[PDB]
Amino acid sequence: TLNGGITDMLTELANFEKNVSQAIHKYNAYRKAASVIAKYPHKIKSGAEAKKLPGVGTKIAEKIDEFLATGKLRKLEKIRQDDTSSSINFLTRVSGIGPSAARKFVDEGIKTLEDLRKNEDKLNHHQRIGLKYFGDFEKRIPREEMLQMQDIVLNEVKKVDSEYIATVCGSFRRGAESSGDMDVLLTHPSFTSESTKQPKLLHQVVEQLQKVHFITDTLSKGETKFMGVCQLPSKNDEKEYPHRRIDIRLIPKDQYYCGVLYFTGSDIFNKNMRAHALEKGFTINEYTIRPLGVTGVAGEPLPVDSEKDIFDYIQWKYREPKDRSE
DNA sequence: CCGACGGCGCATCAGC
DNA sequence: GCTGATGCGC
DNA sequence: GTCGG
Ligand SMILES: Nc1ccn([C@H]2C[C@H](O)[C@@H](COP(=O)(O)OP(=O)(O)OP(=O)(O)O)O2)c(=O)n1
Ligand SMILES: [Ca+2]
Ligand SMILES: [Ca+2]
Ligand SMILES: [Cl-]
Ligand SMILES: [Cl-]
Ligand SMILES: [Cl-]
Ligand SMILES: [Cl-]
Ligand code: NA
Ligand code: NA
Repeated sequence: TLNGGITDMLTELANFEKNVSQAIHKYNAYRKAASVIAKYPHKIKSGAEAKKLPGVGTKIAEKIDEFLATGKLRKLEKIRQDDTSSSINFLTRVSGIGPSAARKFVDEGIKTLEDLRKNEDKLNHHQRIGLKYFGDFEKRIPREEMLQMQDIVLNEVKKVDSEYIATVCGSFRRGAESSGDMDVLLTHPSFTSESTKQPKLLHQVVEQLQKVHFITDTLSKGETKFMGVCQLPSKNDEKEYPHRRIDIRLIPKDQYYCGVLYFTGSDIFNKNMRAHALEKGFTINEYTIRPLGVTGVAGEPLPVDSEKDIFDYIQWKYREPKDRSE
């Protein structure tokens, strides 16, 4: 909360550039500025002070001078007062509706939750489920429930094959007291970088969790990534638990460390870590870290035995999951 | 109309 | 069907 | 919008 005023300001501007201006690179620049400011251990006193930080330029500095002097920003005042910009921004909050669909919908006079409910014929399956659970999906998950959820998934996976190993990642793994959704990393010795010895490895797991009624709906589903919905069982004369988003990712067993690094996040941390790589002369994805060369073609994968190894290649020193909340 | 800016899975469309 | 783009998602 | 070639 040290500089919460300023970081809240820049996050709002970011959300506007992404969802309204359709300017993904201005969105990324605002989020980077908010992030570097959030890890700064002093209270900012002027724009000039701010401009010293990497990712803060002439324009963001003038905006900080205005906020510090007046407690608000005229630019954001007007944006808030623009009903068209507000509707576009709101619609993107539904799972499956992005900037293009939101602007299309608003150009067509659809701009409220009610408007979507009576125009479902304009929505695809993904968007309909996002609508169904919109309230449920706005809510966060107390760590106590994340624990119950973890116990169910691990027990059912084990009943399918004792050789599976399931790991809960994302903000949960970063130690957060509440999470936005559940992310499950899955491995099995049958699936490696070399060969796919077992068919429907992901399918057998999804199908058992559906059989005991933990997973309730599917958003998308392929050979390695499941995106859907789940719910804990409740007691009689007891309010139902909210439905929750769940993501499952089957990663080759020999690529577990790059996988868990990617799946732990946070997102801006990943963006910032992969950017440092590029100027260190490497490129990191969820499968490998590689060195690059003169034609823009990446080299062979480098050896990896832990998460620390990846930090090493780029001369960052290790950071516990709880310190990756950039 | 300096141009890059992190990287990719799944679903769908344009022009073959 | 393909390749290459787009759109939304992690 | 920021930075750097
Ligand atoms: N643009 C993104 C979004 C996500 N991720 C990775 C890092 C995230 O931690 C992980 C899961 O994404 P989530 O949206 O579930 O984000 P979190 O778990 O970190 O936060 P929370 O679910 O609490 O909102 O995927 C990423 O690399 N790039
Ligand atoms: Ca999550
Ligand atoms: Ca997630
Ligand atoms: Cl942009
Ligand atoms: Cl303001
Ligand atoms: Cl690895
Ligand atoms: Cl790869
Ligand atoms: Na700067
Ligand atoms: Na959305």
